[PDB]
Amino acid sequence: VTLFVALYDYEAITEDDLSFHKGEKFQILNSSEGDWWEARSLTTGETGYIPSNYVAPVD
Repeated sequence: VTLFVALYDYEAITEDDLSFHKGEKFQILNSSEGDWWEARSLTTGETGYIPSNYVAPVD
């Protein structure tokens, strides 16, 4: 799949969110018309929701 990269730091708002650091990489697990996607971090291996505007596709 296409991997994604964090444009900014994100501190979890909800208990289901993934926290992450700028530059962190992600597999995107689910991505709807959400403001929120669900992803898994490649640095911590943690899973949870992220803001879809905080990430960009890696190429």
